[PDB]
Amino acid sequence: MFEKAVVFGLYSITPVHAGSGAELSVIDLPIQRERHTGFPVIWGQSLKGVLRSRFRQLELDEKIEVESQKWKWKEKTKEVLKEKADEFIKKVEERKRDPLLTEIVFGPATDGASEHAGAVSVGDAKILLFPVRSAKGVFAFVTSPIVIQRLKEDFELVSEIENDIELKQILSRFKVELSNNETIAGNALILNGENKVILEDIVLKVKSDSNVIENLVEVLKTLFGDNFFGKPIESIKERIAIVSDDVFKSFTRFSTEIVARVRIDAEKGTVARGGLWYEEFLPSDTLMYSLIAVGSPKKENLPKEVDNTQKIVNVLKVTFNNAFLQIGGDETVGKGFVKVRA
Amino acid sequence: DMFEKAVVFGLYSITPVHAGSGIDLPIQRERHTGFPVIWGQSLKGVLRSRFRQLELDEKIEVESQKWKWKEKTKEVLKEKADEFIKKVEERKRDPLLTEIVFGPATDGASEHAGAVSVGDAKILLFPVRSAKGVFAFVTSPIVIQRLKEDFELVSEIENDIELKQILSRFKVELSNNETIAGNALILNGENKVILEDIVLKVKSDSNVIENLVEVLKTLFGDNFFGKPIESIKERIAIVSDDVFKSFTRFSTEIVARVRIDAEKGTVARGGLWYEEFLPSDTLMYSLIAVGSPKKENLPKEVDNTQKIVNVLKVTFNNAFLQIGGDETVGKGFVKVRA
Amino acid sequence: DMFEKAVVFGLYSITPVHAGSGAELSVIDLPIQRERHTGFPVIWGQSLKGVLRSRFRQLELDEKIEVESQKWKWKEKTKEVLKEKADEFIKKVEERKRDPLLTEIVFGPATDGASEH
Amino acid sequence: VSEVAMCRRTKHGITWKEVYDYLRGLKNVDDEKLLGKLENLKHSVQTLINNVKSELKSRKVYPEEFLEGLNRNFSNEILYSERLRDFNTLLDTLGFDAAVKNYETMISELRERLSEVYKMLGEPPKYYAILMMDGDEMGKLLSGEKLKTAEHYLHSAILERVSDALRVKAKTVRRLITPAAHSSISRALKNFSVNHVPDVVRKGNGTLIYSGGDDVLVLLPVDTAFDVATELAMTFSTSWNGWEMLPGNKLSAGLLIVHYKHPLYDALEKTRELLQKAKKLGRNAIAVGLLKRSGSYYESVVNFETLEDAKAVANLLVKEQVSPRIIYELLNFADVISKEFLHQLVKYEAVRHSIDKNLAEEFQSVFARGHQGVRVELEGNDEEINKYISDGANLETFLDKYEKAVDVIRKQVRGFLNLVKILYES
Amino acid sequence: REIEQERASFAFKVVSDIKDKYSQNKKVQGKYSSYAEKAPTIILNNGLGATLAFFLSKLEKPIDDVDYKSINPESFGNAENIAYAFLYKHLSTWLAEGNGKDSAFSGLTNGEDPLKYIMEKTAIDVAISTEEALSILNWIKKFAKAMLE
Amino acid sequence: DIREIEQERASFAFKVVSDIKDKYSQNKKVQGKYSSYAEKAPTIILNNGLGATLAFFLSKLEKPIDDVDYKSINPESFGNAENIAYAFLYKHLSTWLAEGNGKDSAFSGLTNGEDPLKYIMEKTAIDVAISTEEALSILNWIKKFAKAML
Amino acid sequence: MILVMKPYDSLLFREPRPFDVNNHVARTILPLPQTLAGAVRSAIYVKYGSKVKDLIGFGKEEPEFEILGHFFYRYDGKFELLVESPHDVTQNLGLVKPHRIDKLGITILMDSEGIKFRPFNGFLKFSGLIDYLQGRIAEDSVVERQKIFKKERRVGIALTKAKVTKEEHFYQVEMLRFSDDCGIAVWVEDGVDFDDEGILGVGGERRFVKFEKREEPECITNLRSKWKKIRDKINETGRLKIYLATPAILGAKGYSSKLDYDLLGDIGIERVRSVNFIGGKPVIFSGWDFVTRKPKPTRYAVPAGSVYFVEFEGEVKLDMPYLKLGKLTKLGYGLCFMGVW
RNA sequence: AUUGAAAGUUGUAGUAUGCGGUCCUUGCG
DNA sequence: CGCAAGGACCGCATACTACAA
Repeated sequence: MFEKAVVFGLYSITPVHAGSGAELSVIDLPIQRERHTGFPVIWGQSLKGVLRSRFRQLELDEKIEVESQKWKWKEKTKEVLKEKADEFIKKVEERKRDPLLTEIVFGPATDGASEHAGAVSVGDAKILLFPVRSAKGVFAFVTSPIVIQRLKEDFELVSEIENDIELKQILSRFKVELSNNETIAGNALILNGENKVILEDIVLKVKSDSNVIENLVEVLKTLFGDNFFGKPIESIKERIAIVSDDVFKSFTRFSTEIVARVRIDAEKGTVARGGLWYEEFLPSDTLMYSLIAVGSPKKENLPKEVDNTQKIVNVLKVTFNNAFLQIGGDETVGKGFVKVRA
Repeated sequence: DMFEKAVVFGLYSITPVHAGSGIDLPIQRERHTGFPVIWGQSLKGVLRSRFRQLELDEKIEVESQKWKWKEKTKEVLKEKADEFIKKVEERKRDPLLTEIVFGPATDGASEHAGAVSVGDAKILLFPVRSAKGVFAFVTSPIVIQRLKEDFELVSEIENDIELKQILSRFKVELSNNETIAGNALILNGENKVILEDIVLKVKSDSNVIENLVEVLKTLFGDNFFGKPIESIKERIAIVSDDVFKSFTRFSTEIVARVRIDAEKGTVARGGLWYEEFLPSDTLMYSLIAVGSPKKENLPKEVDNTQKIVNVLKVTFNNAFLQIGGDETVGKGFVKVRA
Repeated sequence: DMFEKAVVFGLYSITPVHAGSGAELSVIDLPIQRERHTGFPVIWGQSLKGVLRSRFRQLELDEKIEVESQKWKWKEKTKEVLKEKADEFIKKVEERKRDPLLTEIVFGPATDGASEH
Repeated sequence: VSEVAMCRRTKHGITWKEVYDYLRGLKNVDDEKLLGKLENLKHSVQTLINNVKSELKSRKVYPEEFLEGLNRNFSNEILYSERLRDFNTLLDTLGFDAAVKNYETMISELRERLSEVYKMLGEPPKYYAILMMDGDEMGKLLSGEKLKTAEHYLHSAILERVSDALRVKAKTVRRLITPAAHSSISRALKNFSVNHVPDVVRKGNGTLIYSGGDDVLVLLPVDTAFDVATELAMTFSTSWNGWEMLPGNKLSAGLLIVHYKHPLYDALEKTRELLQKAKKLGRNAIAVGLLKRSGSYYESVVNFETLEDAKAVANLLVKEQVSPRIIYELLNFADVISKEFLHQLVKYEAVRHSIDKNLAEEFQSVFARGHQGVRVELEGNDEEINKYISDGANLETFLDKYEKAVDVIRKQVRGFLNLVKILYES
Repeated sequence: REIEQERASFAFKVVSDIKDKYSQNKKVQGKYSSYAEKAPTIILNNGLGATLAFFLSKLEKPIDDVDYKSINPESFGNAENIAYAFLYKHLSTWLAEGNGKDSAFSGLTNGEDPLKYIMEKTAIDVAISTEEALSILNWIKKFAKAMLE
Repeated sequence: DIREIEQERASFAFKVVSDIKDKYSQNKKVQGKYSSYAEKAPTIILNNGLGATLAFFLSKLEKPIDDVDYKSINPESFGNAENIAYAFLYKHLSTWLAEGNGKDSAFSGLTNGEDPLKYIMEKTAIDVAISTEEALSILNWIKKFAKAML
Repeated sequence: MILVMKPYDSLLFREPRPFDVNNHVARTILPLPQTLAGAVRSAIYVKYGSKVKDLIGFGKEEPEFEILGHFFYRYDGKFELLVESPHDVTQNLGLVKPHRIDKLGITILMDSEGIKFRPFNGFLKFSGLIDYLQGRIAEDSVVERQKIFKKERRVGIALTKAKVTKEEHFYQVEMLRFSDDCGIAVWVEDGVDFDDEGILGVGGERRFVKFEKREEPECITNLRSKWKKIRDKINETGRLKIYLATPAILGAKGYSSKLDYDLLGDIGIERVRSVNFIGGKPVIFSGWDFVTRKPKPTRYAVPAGSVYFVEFEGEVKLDMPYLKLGKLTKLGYGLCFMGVW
């Protein structure tokens, strides 16, 4: 199925730490990666969980603009389920089940996991842009041809859903290959000397094929609105660098933030037993995308307001657009705040 | 009835797959060796569901025509067409072409039999992180030998004389600290590869790699799942049996998951577990045996093994499928090429 | 998510500040916290949370915290809330095992009862 | 067998068997804290049974006698909350085939009524243990391959008041068996099997199925199984229980922990297989095995004394004196653990993951003893090693000179952790 | 897991060898245990080359040229010097040859001096050497803390 | 085929420091003064500026601060131990800021074969700041190796 | 001739347990000869239509073409054939013979190293079969069961309409996972027409193989050549041993293990002094007749590897190193080699 | 003519909660 | 008229699968 697709773009306002599994190796709590390549990633389970929680919390306040009507959980449930609805309302009061809209879209709760599946699917969020310190200029966005390759693959997958031939052609228009150390750099990052763009601890050579970079910016303008998540897109167009695969992988491993944290005793004035530990944080301004898919709503006796893939897609688009999300652990210490552009 | 032809399928993963088995929720594996496997039952179920949905949507290219299943239903069922049409709409039965190909529904299963038998999908390549060049596609001579014998079944049925010549040349022996790989994964200077944390050395015999590539070229075409064949060819490594076994044992991803209660805001009681996932970009294959349609008074244009083979190849070429559980969280997407 | 109100805190240094960031082998032996990519100085939220919680607990222990123009006595107020278990909580708090009631409610539970809420 | 599962002692001591007995109208209930809940459950059961009786008698399909007896014949599965998800589920649990809006309201009232009861005494346990014990090859002793020298059968010191040659001969030749001695052995076996096993089982609140000679088969609640299995192993080894004789021999046990859903045939076959495996590995042991509803089957063969070490470790863990996180780290490190490292690694981990004091040292010592008492199943000459393992202190010396001497340790620790995980569950 | 067993055996061997020298002298045992514990922190902050340079610097001698071999730890005067020379010797030995030719891990440096190897190589070699040093240090921390006084 | 500047920094620092030990092995005073100067330079750089420190080095070498040619300063010319040490330190710093490790190496300086003093004289602030950063890093590495070996 | 049948994947020769709605579990056993016989008969019949109905024996319980038996095989450097391990071999690879003590009037079959022994599970190489028939079991002529194949388990679930688990739609099965280069081999009488290559579906759940027709190997010809020597040795000794390579249905009307002397008389034996049967548990089996689409009558068969010790007066007159036994012989039952004890 | 033909280990579910890189120390004879 | 951090503490405790099929 999955007759409709919405691309979600995330911008990290603050450093984000999505907790990995067992805390092994030298670093205590590392970010989630993939052994297959080594790049950072966010598994779809956490994304679906946070989206479901936000959706349910919004629905409980009757702030969800269901076709600009502010659908009421109790009223809609009574209209749909009729006689038994009241009983379900009690289950909603006990925080056992969930209101009608979120149950229909994201699937039911644990105790009722035998009626219908979830009408949505949330893919893993993959990196697309990585901040990196630079000598001239500051804070250069970086990316690699493999990322663009995966992006083209995702576009092709979308085309198998909505027949977006123009998007496929636009993606196929871009084809670059930096060999070992040369980079495609914007005008700002270029050192005042002859080429020689210096990223972190590496000195590179610029390559004069910047049109491709421009095309990439166009793709962004095609995908995530006009302003680049609240900034002038052309402003970011001056600070984009494309580098080889191995260099990008090296950046995605030895440039995440590393932080040491301690606990202070009540009155001793110094650390205590089991107080010192380490954490790894994904840098701010990291751009990561995903792929949300929607198929046929499998819920029984769905409401007339939301009874087609187009309706669900519109609801998701309006509810999540320039909104804000809390992602991962370390919430109370200001970590995980992101801006979502659909 | 008997089985005449044998088709070849190729599954390329793009998201981690979790075809669950009976680590708390591991993935299916073979007993003798231990390589990851996907049982034929799961493939048969997935294909049956996709075929049923496609035929009910009337998008089947039966000999380049619009298969009107309802119209052809009266041709074979005659008087009982209305009852079968009603039962199919009532989910107690299945669409006529699906019943002919895969088999009768679980209710009236004692009447006839299906015409397709799906085998377990076996792994062919495994991605493993490498020092130079990302995710080298690793394989082992044991997997090569199994492929060479297994393909000999289909090619012989296809009378593929040219391919059989290349198959016999698949002979190689590797020590535990030896590997044969393309130039991309080979470190500049010292002739060694750093797959994972091992420092295997290059045996400098690349003649095997091209023949392996050619087999893939003939079987699945030059358009290698939307990728240039050269990029995949340059980054293929073959290591000894035991190293590959350890990789298949450990390189699979392990993800720990929890459930957070709305009250308080922390993990509830009994709310932690583990899961295992196959990596993406894992080449895999599978054989399907097709026989003569055991159905009686079957509609025309579907009467022989060649007709069914062509229908299957047309319907399931360069398609997208979801395999196994965890579909809601974007796991199981695979590209299918025949 | 669960937030409804916010406050913007402004800090004005009157004496030189030094938020430790470990020790390096560079020219500066005791550098300061900075974001990696930008390179600008910064103070993480964890240090602020720790300092605020410490000050809040100190003020509540001395019963100098004035909520609604009234002191929030650690023992008296927690007696009504915890009800029967208040004796256990009061003794545990006096043993520096858990933070007082108001700090526990606001800045979350203490180290011993981290899995409470 | 769900009755046996519910026979486990609850936190308050009022096991769910009594609670269900009042609902069936067979026995009274001593406690009155939730008497109104008992009336609510009884009224819900009576109303549901009466409503079902009206429908069943309407078609007169089932015999009327069954409907009449359904007042006390209601299945104990109705006491399980999950079985009361829907009216169809309750109808199936009652036994009568489903193939009622008022009954839907009745199920809601019953579910709410049972919620208060389940909030105090907890959910009805759905797990139970099957235990089969067999004699340790009595044919060998009957043939005389296990008997001692005739000196152990004289009066007191008659060997002194006899010729030197006769004394020497009786000092070495193992005594054989006379018909009177055989009858004595048979009577001792009868005394063990009839006069001791039923009482011991009734102490453990279990159920005895077939106790023939030296063969024992019992179904027990999980709460008191490992104790009973120990106690019986002592009774079968006593030689003089006061003025009553006892066999004074060894026996091999097989124990399985399973949820109430698996088929009986499969459970019996698996338990028999576990007993046979314990017998094959060297006898004088018990093959504990836990199989959840998911499918995980954790099995380990241990001597009877090692159950005490596991009990000590489990009591240490439940009392929270040591954090229950060392288990997983040790399990991860088992595959890379050798004799030269294990003691130091265990001591360091106990220090790091406990509240210090003497608890870390005690835990380390108990772990050392428990890992010592485990039957390993290697390939090749496992008979020699397993015999020494069941022997005693010779296991340390023999393993020191053993060829492998590593894989034995790797499997010994893994086994000892497995049943520790099992016991820590209960 | 063969590499894991190799690392564990090597860590136990080096910690036992440190135990043999000045077994009664809790000064050398105590200093070495803290030195192994605090070492991985430096590597994360400053990289492998900087940490190796620091180890070379803390030794109190002319230290002419650079040699992972030589530099007998017993020849060092102060106890801290002996412990630091021991730490450097063990780490450099593991990175150069591991446990031997027949061992599972033959060492990434092909027997070459780790500092010279870092000085004249590519980036990826430095990366893998860094990761391997981090892993062996992780094991050595536990094994030295467990038994050394 | 890619080496970060860290590899070249250590390679360069090892080159010069070892070049002092073999040259002036007997002149322990020269080695000590060079080590002290390498220890003390970064604070001057951080307090005043790269141009200020370079001019100071020239002043201790009794040379005019307006026209310089680092390629024309033989360290052996100076007679006093302090003077010789200052000449060596200045030559090393200027050579690194001009040619880096080498033209063949990944890093080839910043001034592109220009006297660093003149470069600071006739460039905007950003170039001066980046050159200051590079000088700080190399001074750190040279101090490390000099303390380790000298 | 033989038919090397390399399986593509695991196979399932289901036990006779019903596959009821509630009883949704299954277990695999070792392959019975009748299953392979039915597979070959169907393969020949379908290809050649109804004209070969008499040869296939359509409807009838027995065909006309002869199938001798089925052995296992592997490719450990050479095409090796393996048979079931006889019950008379101890774990110590020591033979077991009767030692009838006539003084006490007993016929104890105690071994040569005690009166208690357990049979050696595993397989005997066909190369060593001659030596075993001569009572000279070697040490490298046997392999264990686990080196050839190991049983694996699987689960299955039938989905409801959309995505949930359909009611009464759960099952669990158990199948045989043959190791690499280890398959089955069916021995067919020469002269029966059969295609060379292709595929064949054997067993339940619609699993197939890659069958290939091959001539007989050297081991069988060697055994046939030395059969004359074995026969004259048996005639000289007067103590003939019968070893079973396939299950047999030797029972008369009403299945039983009593080896009737009437079958023995046909081989040239005049007077049977004694019969000492050592075996194991009986094998209960019934098939699925396609013609009636109904289960076949149940049959009890002596397990493979059972040994019969016979002392006889007379001469063995067979010119073949094996003899058929019981009923349903054409399907491959009752294959028994004869040697000297 | 084979205990055979038929059946997707699938649905739900945020590695999360608590935690101050802190203490000691004259840039000096 | 030179001097050139150094030790403490080095993840703790809790959660540790549920229900269907």
